[PDB]
This record gives sequence, structure tokens and C-alpha cells, in this order.
Amino acid sequence: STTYFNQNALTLIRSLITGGATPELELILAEGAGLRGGYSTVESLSNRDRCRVGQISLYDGPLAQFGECGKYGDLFVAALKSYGMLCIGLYRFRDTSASSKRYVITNPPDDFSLLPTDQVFVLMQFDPG
Amino acid sequence: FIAQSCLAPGFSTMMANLFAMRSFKTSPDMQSWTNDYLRGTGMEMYTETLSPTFIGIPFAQATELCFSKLKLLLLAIEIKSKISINPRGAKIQANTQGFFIAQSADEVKRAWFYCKAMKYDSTGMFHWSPAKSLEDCILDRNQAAMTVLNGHVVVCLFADPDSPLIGLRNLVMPLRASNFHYHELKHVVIVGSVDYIRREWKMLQNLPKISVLNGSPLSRADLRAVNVNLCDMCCILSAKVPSNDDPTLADKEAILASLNIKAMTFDVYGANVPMITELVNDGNVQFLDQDDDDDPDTELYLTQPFACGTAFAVSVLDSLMSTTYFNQNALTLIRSLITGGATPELELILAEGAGLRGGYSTVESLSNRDRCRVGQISLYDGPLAQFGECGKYGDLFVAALKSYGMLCIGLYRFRDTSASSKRYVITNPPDDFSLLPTDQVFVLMQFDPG
Amino acid sequence: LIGTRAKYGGTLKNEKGRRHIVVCGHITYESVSHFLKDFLHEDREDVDVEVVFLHRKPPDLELEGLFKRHFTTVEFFQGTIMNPIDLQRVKVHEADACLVLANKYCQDPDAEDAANIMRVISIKNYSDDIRVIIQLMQYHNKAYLLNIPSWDWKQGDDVICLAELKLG
Ligand SMILES: [Ca+2]
Ligand SMILES: [Ca+2]
Ligand SMILES: [Mg+2]
Repeated sequence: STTYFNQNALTLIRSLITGGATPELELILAEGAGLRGGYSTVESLSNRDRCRVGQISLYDGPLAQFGECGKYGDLFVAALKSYGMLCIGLYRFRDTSASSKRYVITNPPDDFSLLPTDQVFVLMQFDPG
Repeated sequence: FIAQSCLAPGFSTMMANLFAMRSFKTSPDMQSWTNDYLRGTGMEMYTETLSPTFIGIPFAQATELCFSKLKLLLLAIEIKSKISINPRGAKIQANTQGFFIAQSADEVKRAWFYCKAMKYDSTGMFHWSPAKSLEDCILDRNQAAMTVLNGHVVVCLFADPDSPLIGLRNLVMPLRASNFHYHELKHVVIVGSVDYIRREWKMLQNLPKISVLNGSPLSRADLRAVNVNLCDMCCILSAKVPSNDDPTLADKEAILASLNIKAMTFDVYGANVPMITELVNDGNVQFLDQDDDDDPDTELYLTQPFACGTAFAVSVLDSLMSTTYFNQNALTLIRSLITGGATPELELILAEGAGLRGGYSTVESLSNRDRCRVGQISLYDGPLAQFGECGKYGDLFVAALKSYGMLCIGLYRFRDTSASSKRYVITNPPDDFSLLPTDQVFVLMQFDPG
Repeated sequence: LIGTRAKYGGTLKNEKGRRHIVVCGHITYESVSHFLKDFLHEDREDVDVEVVFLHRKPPDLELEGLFKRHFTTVEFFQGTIMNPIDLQRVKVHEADACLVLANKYCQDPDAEDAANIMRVISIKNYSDDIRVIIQLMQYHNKAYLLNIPSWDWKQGDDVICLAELKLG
């Protein structure tokens, strides 16, 4: 149902979860010879520069300051300016008092209160080196 | 019929319609190409005793006279007894039985009421080889890629290792007839599972120029290895048993293989590759072509893919048994026309169980190589190209008969003269028919030694 | 022997400035109810697109009641997508898109994929410029659809591969 209303919606999902599967890659695979390698060129290394799905922890590091006080809006802005990472949601412990089970909170409001033991879903940029 | 289509595309449609009895009457208004094709479908084969006036003249003058005067096409006669198709330098004897192509049995009565007022096998009809093994014929993708394959025949085979055996020998032997010189023999490459072909190799040991490539015809990598873009004909056959779950799903593999080649691109499109497909269910012919109107209760012979010589089915052979009862010699003519010459002695040797048996060439054994064969010619260039520009079937028929002895049976004409590379079959057009420079003619050409 | 007249049959009535889609494949009460809840949701943009369902077996009592509750926006017709006559009845050539549902809980994924691929061939045979969205079970069957001459991802043809998406 989502695909019919917007074709580009399915394209975004496939690029997000398959690591990048261009239609030309599917054409090569449809031949039947399997995955085909290639020699790296000037642009071929530029295709490596794209965002990837990752998870970060607020327990330590420069972003750990927002975990102590707690404000999703402040963390979202600071992460975007410092490294370009885009925060999508949170991975928060089910009980704050004792099981190691975390549930998913998608796009919390900017006034949401963070915790030092919170994990953030982020889209981190590619860093060469 | 499939094997003969490799030498002359569209021959399966022409031959299948000959022995299906249809009555043709002109429609008020419809497509011009449909009208021309429908007229050809009304022609059948009839046997009639030749008039005593024909006694003492050669066959070439007899068939030319019948075409010009009686408006009948005479292609074979019975000689005391064997049947000769377009014989060269054969006189007409008393009460000679002739084979005619006409609209009905009333037309052939005009013929009676006429007045002036180790290289070859034991039989010497097929080429022979000293029993090459299957292992030596197995090629992989790299082996097939670095060998030149031009004008060959690709057999796309869908068969499980336990699938019932088909007559794979019945497809290769007509391509290995003694009518063809060794240099002009078409290479045959079979794409399919080696396990199935292993059971079929008993009757293919002694047939020259046979290659087997393991894999599936659906894969584009295998098809590019055998150069399907340069093949003379690609045949898609399925030996798998039908699951009987749904009639529309019976030809799923054959339809997919045909569509895959059509969309294939070569550094020349794949839509120009000549293809023949056999359907286990004649109702699946609607999916073979895209630029046509499909209607479920239309007969198979009326469909565009069949009229173009692209599809084939065993349902069109059901009328042979009625034809055989009325005239036994009718079936003999068909078998000699499509099997490349299969004498009863050859079948006796095969029935022993030792496979094809070779023989040493003798004085007469090389004379068996002199017989007519099914072929196709083009009017685009050559001495006969003059008739293409002006256009007259009667003039072309007479000129070809005198110059080389070739007998014209029909035409392979483009469906649209204004842009698709699809040609339909016109069987025995009238002498006043107008030809085109892009027309192909079905002919029975004589054997030329050398 | 007289029985009852065919409740579901005939041609879909033509309307001026009307948009509709054709949904075929695995048409059951659970699949239709789940599809209709997502398709007709007031959280999304308001569009006047009605759903036309085509299936071989007649619907059961539960499915018939569901169609009654969506009388003004959902239509059902009895027939097979492999029949060119039935494609004319649902007016595939005038449809915005054709959706091919798949039976995810099937004993043989290869058999299910082959049947759905033939449905796309039948739709493309009737007309080439029709958007087709098909649910596919296995990725190795996606090559067959890509090799179809009329398949064009530029024009909106999409394959939803459950195996590729689930493992992704
Ligand atoms: Ca007739
Ligand atoms: Ca068609
Ligand atoms: Mg006939």
C-alpha cells in the first residue's frame, strides 16, 4: 500500500536496509554469474561516502553531557552540528530501577528527558581513514 | 517439423496447415495480411491420377503446365514403388499418381480431365560419426565462449533427470541428412542438464557436430556463451511432466525463456533472434506475443504466433490419422519431407537396439544423396531479385523451375510493410500475386554435388 | 441444477474522472481486511481511489460482509487474471496500477512465485503501459521479472521481495 502511493518510499527503504543496491547491481546479478568485482576508479571511491545506520551510547564521550541532564532537542541539534549525525530514536531500558531489556522509541519530542543509560539510533556520515 | 524450421523458418506452420482440412471463403473486409494467410490455410494435399496427356514428358514440364494451365501445384509423383519429391529428369509413366496442393478435392480433378484440345550410415541418407563420447562433448561457459558459433542451432531443453525421454534423435537427424554437404551442416548445441542428456546420448553418439552445455537456458550467462544472437534458430522444448495444477502454468518455463531472449541486448537486439517454442497447452500461445489481441476460444492456427511460425503444438497433428486412412502414401510423403529420408530399412536397423549403424560408401550409396530438400531463398539480391521489384508469383515460379529446378511452395512475407520483423506464411499464392523485394520464398532445391 | 444467478460478474461500470486499482493474487478475508485498513486510513492523504478485487473462488460469508461495509469504495469481481476476458471486465488498461498479493504462508515458495510471475506476464500481455506491484517470495525469482521486455522500473513497476526485505 505504501509503495503504490509513493514509489520513492520503497526506494528509500531499500537503500536504507540493503546497504545500497542500485538497479545496475541487480542487472548484473540477474545475469547469473554472481557478484562481479571491479577496479576502483575516481568516482568509485566517492560512492563510499554515504550515511549508514548506527547506534551510539550516551554513557561516555562528548555527547555524554546531555545524558546527565536530559533533553532530546539539545542532543539532536548538537550531534547534527558537531558530526552531521541525525538522531532517529532512542533505545531505552524497560525498567529504570532489573532487566537488560531495551525498547524502541521512535522520534521522541524535543522536550523528552534523556537518561545516562540511553542509546540513540543515528545516521552517521562516512569518515575516510 | 521443428528441425525443418531451422533450415527454413515458418515451415512448421506451412506443413501443419496443409493436412488440416479447412474450407476458405473470402471475407467482406478484414486485415489484408490476415486475408492472404487465411487463403493459404484452405489448401490441402490431394492425390490424383495424372492425365494420359502427361505421359512422356519430364516432371519439370508437367508441374509447370499444371501451374500455368490448371492452376494446381504438383510437387511429387509416385514412381514404380517410391515417392519422389520434385524429381529431376523423371518422365511421367502411365497412370502415374501425383500429389497436388489445392483448395479442395474438386480442383485436382482438373488434372485427370485434361487434353490438348564410414562417412554415412548403411542406407546412405545421413552423415555418420565414429561414436563420439558424451564426455568429450561437454563444454563449460569458457569453452563455449572462446569457440566461434555462427549460423548454428541452439536447443533450449527443460528436463529433470527423471523426466520422460523425448525423441532428441528425431530433431538432430533431419539436420544431418545426406542432402547437406559436411561444410554446410549446422552445428547443434544443447543447453540443459547433462544427467537427462546422458540417457539420450545412446542415439546421438554417431551424429557429427553435437555440443552439450550444462546449465539452464533461462540464465543469460549461458545464452551469451553459445551466441544466441548469431544462431540460425533457437528451439525451446520442455520434457518435464505437467503438474496439472493449472493449464495456464504448464508453459511457465517456456514462456519465460522466450521473453528473456526477446529483451536480451547484444553489443543487435534479442527480439530479432529466430525462435520456435512448443507448447504443451495451446491456450498459452496468448503470452508468446505482445502486440496482438488474444481471445480464449480462437483456434491455434488463427493466432498470430502460429501464423508467423513461432509457436507449435501437437494438437495440430490430430488430423494426420484421418489423412493417413484415406491415403497411406500421404503419410509417406510427410515423413520423407520432414525426417530427411527415413526408409523402412533404416527403422529396422534402429529397432535392433544397437543404435545408428555406419556403412561404406558404394556406387549407389552416393546416388541416394541426390534428392530435393526444404530450403528458403530471398529475393533481395541475385538473379531472381528482378521478380521482387515488379512482383508476380507466376513469373517467379516458372523462372526458378527452368533455371535451377527449384519448386516454389509459398512465401514468407513481412506482417507490416510500413515496423516489426515478423513474417507470416502464405501457402501457394495465385500466379497473379504481387511480390515484394523483402519477400522470402519456400523452395524445394535440388542437390548440387561439389 | 438451476442454482442461483452469478452474484459476482459482469463488467466494472465506467465513470468519468475515476481512479481505481486492481488487486489480485491471494484474496482472503485476513489479507483483504488488513490491506483495506492500511489502504483506507485517515492518517494519510485523502484520495478518491477505489479498489477492485479479482479472484477465482467465490468469497465466503465473512468476505462478503466486508465488501458490503465498503460498498462505495470496494468492488469485487469473480474471474482469473490469466483470462484476457476477465482483464477487460475489470478494465485493467484504465487502472492506475495492478497489485499482486502473495501467500506468504505457502508450502512451496517456488510454486507461489511462479504463479505470481505468470500473473504479471498476463497483465503485461494485455497491455504494456500498466503499473504492476507484485509481492515476491524469493530473490532468485526476481531475475525472471527483470528479464521481461515490458518490465520497466522507470515507469513505476516495483517488486517487493519478502526474503530480501526481511533479511535486510
Ligand atoms: Ca480446403
Ligand atoms: Ca498476446
Ligand atoms: Mg488446410
